[PDB]
Amino acid sequence: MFNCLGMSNRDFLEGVSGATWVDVVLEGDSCITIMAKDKPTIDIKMMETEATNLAEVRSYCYLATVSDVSTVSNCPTTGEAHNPKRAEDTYVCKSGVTDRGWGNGCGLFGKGSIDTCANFTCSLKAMGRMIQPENVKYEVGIFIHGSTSSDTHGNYSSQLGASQAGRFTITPNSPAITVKMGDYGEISVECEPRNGLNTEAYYIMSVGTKHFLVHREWFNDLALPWTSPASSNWRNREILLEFEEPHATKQSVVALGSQEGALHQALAGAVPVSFSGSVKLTSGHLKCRVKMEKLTLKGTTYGMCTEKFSFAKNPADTGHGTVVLELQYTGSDGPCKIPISIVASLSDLTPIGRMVTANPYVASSEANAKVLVEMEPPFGDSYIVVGRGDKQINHHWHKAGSSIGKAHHHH
Amino acid sequence: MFNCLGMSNRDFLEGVSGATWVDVVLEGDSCITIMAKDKPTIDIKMMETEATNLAEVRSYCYLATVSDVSTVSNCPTTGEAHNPKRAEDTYVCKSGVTDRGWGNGCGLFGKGSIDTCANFTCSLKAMGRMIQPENVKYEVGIFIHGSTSSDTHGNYSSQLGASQAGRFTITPNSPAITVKMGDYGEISVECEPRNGLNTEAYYIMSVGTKHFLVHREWFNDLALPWTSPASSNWRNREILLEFEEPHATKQSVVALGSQEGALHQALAGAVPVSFSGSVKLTSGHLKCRVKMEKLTLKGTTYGMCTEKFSFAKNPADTGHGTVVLELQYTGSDGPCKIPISIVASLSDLTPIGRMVTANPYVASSEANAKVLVEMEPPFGDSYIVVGRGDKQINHHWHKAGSSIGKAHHHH
Repeated sequence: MFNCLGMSNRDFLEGVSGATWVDVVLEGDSCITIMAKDKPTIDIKMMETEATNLAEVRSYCYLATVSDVSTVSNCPTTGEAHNPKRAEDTYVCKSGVTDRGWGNGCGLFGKGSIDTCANFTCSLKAMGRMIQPENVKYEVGIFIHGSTSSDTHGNYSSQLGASQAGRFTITPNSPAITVKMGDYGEISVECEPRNGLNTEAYYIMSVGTKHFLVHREWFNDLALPWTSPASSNWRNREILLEFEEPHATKQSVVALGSQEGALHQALAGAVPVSFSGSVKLTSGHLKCRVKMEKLTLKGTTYGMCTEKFSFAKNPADTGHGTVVLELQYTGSDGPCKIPISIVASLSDLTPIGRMVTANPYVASSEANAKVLVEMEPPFGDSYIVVGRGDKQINHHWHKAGSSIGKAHHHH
Repeated sequence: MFNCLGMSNRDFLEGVSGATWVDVVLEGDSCITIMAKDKPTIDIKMMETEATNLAEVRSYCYLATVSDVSTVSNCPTTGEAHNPKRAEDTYVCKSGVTDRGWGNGCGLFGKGSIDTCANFTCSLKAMGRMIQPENVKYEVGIFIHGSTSSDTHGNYSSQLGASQAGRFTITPNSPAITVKMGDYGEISVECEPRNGLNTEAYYIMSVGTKHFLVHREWFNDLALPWTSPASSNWRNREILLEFEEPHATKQSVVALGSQEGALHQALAGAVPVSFSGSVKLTSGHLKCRVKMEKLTLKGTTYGMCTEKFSFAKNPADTGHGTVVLELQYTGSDGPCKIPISIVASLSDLTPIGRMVTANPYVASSEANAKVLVEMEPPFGDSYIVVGRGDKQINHHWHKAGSSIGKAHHHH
């Protein structure tokens, strides 16, 4: 979707009289319709958020195995013990003093030395990757409620071609942007990413079959053996190793148990992510100020359409307290403004309610044009009326509800 | 090998005065010579460890492919979507709600339903098998250092026939055993398998061309799709599947990437094994207590041999600080005890050193018998002397080393 219509995850905001900005929250899967006095209605929504060229920060080991454990030992006065496995970098080595005597095969009594080494291999590891702010693009779609039909309204190519839709990019570095709006002037947008979209606060951690957005502080403080992205030999290998109390000529080295369970429990709350090479960020939101003082209706204005209309599609409930319909216009006098309104009584034509599709018009000079119109009728019974006199058509509508005030369940 | 001689992987233990047991570690490829006061010297070693009738525990999938992905979709009020592929068990199916409207071909606006299915096939799997304790035999060989020759010493048939060798089985269920020792009384042996021989701690995992001894806890916690040995349809197939965000009438289903690399890295430390139908366990060891209070020299004792000896084989270094030789006896007065000793000087015949082949004797009544003798000479110069007076033969020996104490490199 590049527009608000048809979406269930949709909100409506008002640009009230005199307001020069509207504050919005843009989620990955939602859409905002903004209606404002003497301005075209506009939709704004997040289209996509992608981050390219993730860089490794560090990898941690959460299950180690030990192998090839050996101890070199020397009786007192016979020199210090050195384990030759000290040459091989995958071995962790530990020097020690031992009590020696006749009983343990040494002629003299006193301190002997030992040097025990053991081969370190990581069984299970988790990688952390980071996102550079210069490699993040937040794609935002804008739609202007100009003339559309049921066929053209959700067609991006058609809307882009009528200068009624477009796509702009917001970045962590360039969070402000002025977007031209065809014949409607321009808007200015400034956003701040929050939660899952504030990539400065997180790393992507790959564990097992999954990838997770994880808080940087927690990842950095993980007390596990680790490797740098370059020069990969495990550091702090001693965590997960237990050098047991040594005997005179031998020493046992055992791996600690797996920390995988503790890891999974740490990741239970975290948002899973997919394909960390060009990751798609779904969670979180942008907090944006849409400045609209230069958003304007079109300088070229029209007269009213004079010929007759019919309902090409009868009013339908959108689920949002609004109704949408499609008119077909017989006249060839376009472009022209559509004489459509909502009234309480066919005997009293005072307009009530509100048009979502503000200033509806036929765009085409050709006959039989189709125009979609979305409107908010009042609570109770009303009539959608198009035209006047003996060209008038109308359709009754009933909207459930009251003005007392809606309960909400915000998430 | 059923005996210690000729092996490089050999250790010597002492049954000291008053000790009623000796504690030993039996590895798959090593041998222990035990010398003890007023007892025959004995060898003890692991002969084989085999496990029969392994049973499958579970199999895991570490690379899945998806195929025949399809979605059935329904507009609002038109009923719930059901995918008929829900009948076929190899399909994973996922129900969903979608936003519907004119734009996506539905007359009414509201929630439509979808039902997407996809065929699951495992590309690469690993099987885990378990060993019942009742199907494990640890075979242990015992040799008594009775009279032998260079020809008979390593001949099992000859040694079994002289009641100087035998083979007994230790099992996880029956880890204790009393073994008769011919005319030497008996010993009692009790063992505990450790590491690679403690089959209660492991499963055999078949991956690719290889089989590995793997820790049970790690295998059981593997978060991959799995099948029971019976009723084989994959469970937890959803791991390795990604149902992508659905469009109105379509939904993409993709397999996750292979977990083979993570698997190989998990198996890098593990001990490889061969032929898991009757697997041979090589790695690990038995920790055994050899009780020897009823081990005894033979009740039938001999006088000294009176006739002359010659060296059929000159003393040879075994590599263990011991020397082995072969005498040939001219006399027909056997069986008789051999008058052999180690001395510092031919002018002073005080015995020094130690006989590995304790109480050497000629077993045969026939002439020209050959008797192997292994002995530990002191550091420095010494003489091996056989016989007395003008029947005396001797051979000088030099042993490098000192009594200060040997450095060791235990593994």
